[PDB]
Amino acid sequence: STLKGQCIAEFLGTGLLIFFGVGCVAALKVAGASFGQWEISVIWGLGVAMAIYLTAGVSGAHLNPAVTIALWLFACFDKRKVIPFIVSQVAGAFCAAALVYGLYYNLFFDFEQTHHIVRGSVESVDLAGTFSTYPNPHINFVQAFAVEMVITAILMGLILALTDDGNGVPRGPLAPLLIGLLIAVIGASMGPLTGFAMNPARDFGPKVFAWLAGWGNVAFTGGRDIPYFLVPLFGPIVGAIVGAFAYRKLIGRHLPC
Amino acid sequence: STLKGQCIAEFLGTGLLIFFGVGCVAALKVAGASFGQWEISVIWGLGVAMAIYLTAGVSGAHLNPAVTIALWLFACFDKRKVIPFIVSQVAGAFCAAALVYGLYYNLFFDFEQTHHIVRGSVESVDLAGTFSTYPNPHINFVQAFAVEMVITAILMGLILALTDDGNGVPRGPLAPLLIGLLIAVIGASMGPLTGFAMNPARDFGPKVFAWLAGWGNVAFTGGRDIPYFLVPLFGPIVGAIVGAFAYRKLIGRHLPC
Amino acid sequence: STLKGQCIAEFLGTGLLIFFGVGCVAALKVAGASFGQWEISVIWGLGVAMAIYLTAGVSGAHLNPAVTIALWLFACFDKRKVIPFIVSQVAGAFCAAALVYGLYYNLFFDFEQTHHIVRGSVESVDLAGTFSTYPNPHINFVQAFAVEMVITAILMGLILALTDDGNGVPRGPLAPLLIGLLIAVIGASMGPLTGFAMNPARDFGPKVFAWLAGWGNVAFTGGRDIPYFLVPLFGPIVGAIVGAFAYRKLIGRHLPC
Amino acid sequence: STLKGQCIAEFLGTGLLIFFGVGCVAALKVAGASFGQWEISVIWGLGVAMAIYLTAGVSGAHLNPAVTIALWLFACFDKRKVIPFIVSQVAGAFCAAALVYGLYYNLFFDFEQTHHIVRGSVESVDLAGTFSTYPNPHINFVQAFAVEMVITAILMGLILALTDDGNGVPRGPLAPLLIGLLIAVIGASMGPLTGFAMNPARDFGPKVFAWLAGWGNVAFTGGRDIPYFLVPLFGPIVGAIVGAFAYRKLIGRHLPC
Repeated sequence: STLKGQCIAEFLGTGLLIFFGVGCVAALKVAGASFGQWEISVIWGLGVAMAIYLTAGVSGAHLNPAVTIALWLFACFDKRKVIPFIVSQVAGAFCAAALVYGLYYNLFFDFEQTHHIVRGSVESVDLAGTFSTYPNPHINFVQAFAVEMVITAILMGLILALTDDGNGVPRGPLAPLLIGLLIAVIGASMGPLTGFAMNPARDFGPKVFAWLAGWGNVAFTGGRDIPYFLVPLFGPIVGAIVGAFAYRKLIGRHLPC
Repeated sequence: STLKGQCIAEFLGTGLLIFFGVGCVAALKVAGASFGQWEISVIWGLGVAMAIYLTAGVSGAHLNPAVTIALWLFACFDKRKVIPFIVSQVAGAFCAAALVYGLYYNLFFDFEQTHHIVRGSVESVDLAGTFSTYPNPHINFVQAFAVEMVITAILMGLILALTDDGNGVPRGPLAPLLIGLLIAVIGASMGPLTGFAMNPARDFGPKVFAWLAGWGNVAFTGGRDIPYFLVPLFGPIVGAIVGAFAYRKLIGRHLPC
Repeated sequence: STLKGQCIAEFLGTGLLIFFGVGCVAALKVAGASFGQWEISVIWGLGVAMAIYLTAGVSGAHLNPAVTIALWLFACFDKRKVIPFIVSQVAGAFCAAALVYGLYYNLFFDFEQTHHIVRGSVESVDLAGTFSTYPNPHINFVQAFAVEMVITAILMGLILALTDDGNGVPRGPLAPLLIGLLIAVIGASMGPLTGFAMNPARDFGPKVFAWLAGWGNVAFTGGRDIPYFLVPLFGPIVGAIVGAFAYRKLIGRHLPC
Repeated sequence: STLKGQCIAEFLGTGLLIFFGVGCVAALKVAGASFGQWEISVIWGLGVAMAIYLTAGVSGAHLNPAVTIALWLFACFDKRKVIPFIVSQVAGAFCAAALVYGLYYNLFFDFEQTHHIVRGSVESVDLAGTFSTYPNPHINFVQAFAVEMVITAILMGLILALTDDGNGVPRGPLAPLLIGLLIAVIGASMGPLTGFAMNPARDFGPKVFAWLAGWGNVAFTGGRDIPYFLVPLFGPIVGAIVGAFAYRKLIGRHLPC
């Protein structure tokens, strides 16, 4: 497939997983749906598994800038398609957040009117957590960064263990379901800490939309002195690089390139 | 298989998925069972997956008028079997709703007696939601129509990605489980909005039964000025056509016909 | 395999599914565990799937007198092994109920002491529901019988659709998981009605143990004028025969014998 | 693979399953996450399934001293690699418990400050249950020992039924998912009794860490006159040996050695 077709798949695949994940969080927050921590995590995992299955044949189903960067550095992914893949992934997450917000538009404004929440204030960060992840109030910036690095390193280890070539997830039903199951257990055990972002596009995209939607600066900072948005922007990237290096050293599986 | 055998499978397959889905909603409403949003959605997805597996060999396991119409327009489905398939699907959903109502007959009347609900009134629409879907009170007709179009377009995209021929779901365990998993995540994220109908037969059939059972006109209108029953009647049909067109343009996979 | 080895597998397989199913109900009742209707049903389905996988190679993994009888009448199952299979299935369920009761012995007596429940009275039927199924208070004997016939007919239809020969469930992972998934959705939608017994051994076995354990006559009658134990004893048997006949007429798939 | 590579896989595989399992229990206890008994058990099962899949090719994916000992006695596992496997498994569980504690460090101390819990006292055993298992207050030492023996015998029976050689779990997706599903149903039905340890390393490792972390002697004794830590240390070992012997007698499947 050409670069244009590969970029469209990454745009659509990332948007698909954001549509399911953010939509279910919106249902729990403003629609009054009853969702447990395991239920929320299994929706994210199954949504990513479905997005991977529908895009693996075309673009390799990266849907993650951290995965794209690590595959370039520790596999056979071409460097010329790194930047277009990341922009497509970020744009897909931004567009899907707008779509979810449009469908839940009336329920969002009803929630603020009931609880007298003024959008853009510190108390509005809880409602801003529908689109992006925010840390537990008891953890700090360094603790939040460590969580993102660890969970993304585990995720990148499974991806490297599943790839046949060095380009991305192989075709078939086995690989997407394994990745989706890993995301579900990660979000159940480490989710209450940092929102198990594991994806720079999954967080930065919806964060930009929330800033445009009226939340303003608290969408990026999250109400903390140190802007929290750096944790999901670089934590997964460092974690994926660390996890990919560990796999290449403890196993060192051969690759075509 | 002949047309008569294919129509029987569509009648039975659609009835099977309504039996599981409506029965579980009845358990949550009048039987006091504890069910979450994810639990309700996963029951609908697994019920459809089982119905597809038991009917794929005979009739292709459409079980959806929107899927049948879209396959006729954008695949190799014959036009002569479009009308008999739709009537069989609608009749199967109507008959299964009567069966569920018969088994829960005593629990239904006990619920109305306890809460002094008069069947056929505006307050009885909540009990009428056991059989068919009704919108969130905060959303409007246009918003409800947009939800149905989006979710059915995603569902039709997966079906077109799984079909080997242009007639319906292929035989095997992989395709029904993928469709069932997609229905579960759709109902978890967009379910609290419009009941994730995605199926004109799943809604119109039980709606006709509820009108006969004593709910009257509120079974179709739902208590709104604009009759809500048009949203699940045509929303999925438009969504499936839109989703099928997008797949044929962004991918354009070859078909035997 | 010889008859002796086949009977041991049916004894162990039926005991395995009772151990998981009754144990989880005991956890919900006397151990204070939080379990939903979908959670209870999925435990029964997965337990049966595991029991089928461990016994399919030896005895065909019947684990159900209704399935054994229907396979004799509408498939190639030998009539000489019908009686020993049923006795092995009933004995396995009885022995597994005693094992679960032994492990939960202290928690059972603590529950009665706290709530002043005298074993053998009408109020003790709720605690007797740990081992066997009892009807919803609002349904009658005829309504309860109809529920058991319908759900067992659906279960027998899937089994006949999966068998390669006419002896039982084939080897492999596909068939047990399909049966387990069907049991889970059946118990979620029709479970709150009659306990989704679907198995004469699953009910009669533990019912005999509960009578020996001190519950007495209310273990069989359930507090009703008509003894409720006839519903799970013959309802599944009639339902399996009806469901097997429907499959042989609407499909008529060829069999070796 | 050499012994050094096999020991690294057992260290990492055991740490991976402890990271998911203990982390989710920490989320339920100190992070306020909503988790049911089935949800907790399915996280343990899926975490073990993922750990088995990532280590089966190298070391056979034992991740259990009871499984390692039983495979040595009733299969073709070499005796020279029994001790290094057990030490690697115990060290992996100890290290993973420290990692989970580090990530939840602030939430742990906040919980004690709110409830005035002094670490090392009898009331602190409830918080010490995050890392290791402790019995139900109504059961005794003998009852707790019987639970561990029974559940580990069932687990060892499935493992022996899945092994092609006599070294460990075979490669592929089927075997790890079957083991993970069995662990989930075991933890749902027998979990509220003894914490469904089934693994000497899963319990002893985190128990040693909890003693170092400040809980002291109550980490091992659990507040009982007879130290409870002997139940998960030897109960699974006896259960695995008993279960392996039963499989070799009731089936007697041939092995290469």
